[PDB]
Amino acid sequence: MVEIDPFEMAVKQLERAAQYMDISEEALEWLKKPMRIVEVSVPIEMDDGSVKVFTGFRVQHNWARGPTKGGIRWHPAETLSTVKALATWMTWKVAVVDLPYGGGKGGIIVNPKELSEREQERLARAYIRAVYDVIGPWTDIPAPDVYTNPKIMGWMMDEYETIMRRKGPAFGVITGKPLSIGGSLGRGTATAQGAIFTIREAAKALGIDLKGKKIAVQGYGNAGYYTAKLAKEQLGMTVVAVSDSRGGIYNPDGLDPDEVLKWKREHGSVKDFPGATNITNEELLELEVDVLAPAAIEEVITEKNADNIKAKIVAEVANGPVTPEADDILREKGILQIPDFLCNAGGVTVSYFEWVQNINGYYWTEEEVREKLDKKMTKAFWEVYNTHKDKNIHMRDAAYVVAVSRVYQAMKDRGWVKK
Repeated sequence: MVEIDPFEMAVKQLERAAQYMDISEEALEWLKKPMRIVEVSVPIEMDDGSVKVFTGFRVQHNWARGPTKGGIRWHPAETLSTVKALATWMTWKVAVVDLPYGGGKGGIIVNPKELSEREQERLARAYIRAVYDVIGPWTDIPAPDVYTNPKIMGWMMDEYETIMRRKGPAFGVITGKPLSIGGSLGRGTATAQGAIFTIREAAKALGIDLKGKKIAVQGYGNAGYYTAKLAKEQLGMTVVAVSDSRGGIYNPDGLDPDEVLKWKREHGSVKDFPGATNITNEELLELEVDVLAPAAIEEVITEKNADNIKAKIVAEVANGPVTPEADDILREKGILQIPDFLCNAGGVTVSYFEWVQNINGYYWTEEEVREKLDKKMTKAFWEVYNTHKDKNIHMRDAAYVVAVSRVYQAMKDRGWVKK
């Protein structure tokens, strides 16, 4: 009786979102099954002169709004219950920011750290020849995800362009491509710039000036390094705490965000920086910071460290680091938290800006992408925040009300659901 399923906990979050709105019963049973699941066998030729067969999936959840978009995972812990869960999760993310997109995902049961560079080409190309019949520039647009990179997304475009015989906008079949093949600028800081705008706009919602406040970021990856970098160089945050998987430091005067990265490449981690106080990962949470933004791993702020957090804005960069048990603990403290698919919607929004350039054929510049990402994320916050201020419901549950109704209005106008 101990069962934690990924797809079952993806449906229970929808039936929690059915109570706070008026939705017909015949459309509620439509959204609990993806409309097309393709599971194929992917054969490659190894370097030993032998043939293996990997099991590769593809799940398209709902194309009511438009074409579907989702990443490609390469992990040995993949199942069909995991890919169908993130596919239903993807439709609510690409709805709340007002995109013409539906949900999708794909995965191969493989372990990429035991394949050579020649074998990764034969695996990525043979994935396209199996599921070419269910993708395309107007049908399904893959994207990079865990254990993929823009190098591999260049190969899947080349194998698609050979099959298509170049009769169509073949650069739009996959996003997150390299720079000199038809990719977009402003992809490398897409999750960081897109999250920095919502923290800037949430300053106005409480009426707070950010010229000289404090911020802390857990983790120091590429989505972690650029978040604390933009805080000083744009806003004025006295960055007083950073950390990684190894350790954490502190400064009561501030931290230059690029000065730390030069130490971390020479050393192994952020441990023992000169003029710092080596503390643990746990004490970074309970510090006196104005705005906290975790990005390290899921489930970091739990039911015992729930009431220790003293802040004003908790920005969720990583995917849901706040448990539903801790969801209602912070609200009675008076803490404004942003939802998990609203603060890191900068990944899909710039990846939509790559898909717009590839279809038109006219590439933008870096001055143009930062402007239209600013108008999207500011609008997508004030639509969510005005919903929470009216029905007096929590910000996490209010985000589904806008995401479901934007899809259900598209299902009703296409005639799929009469009632």
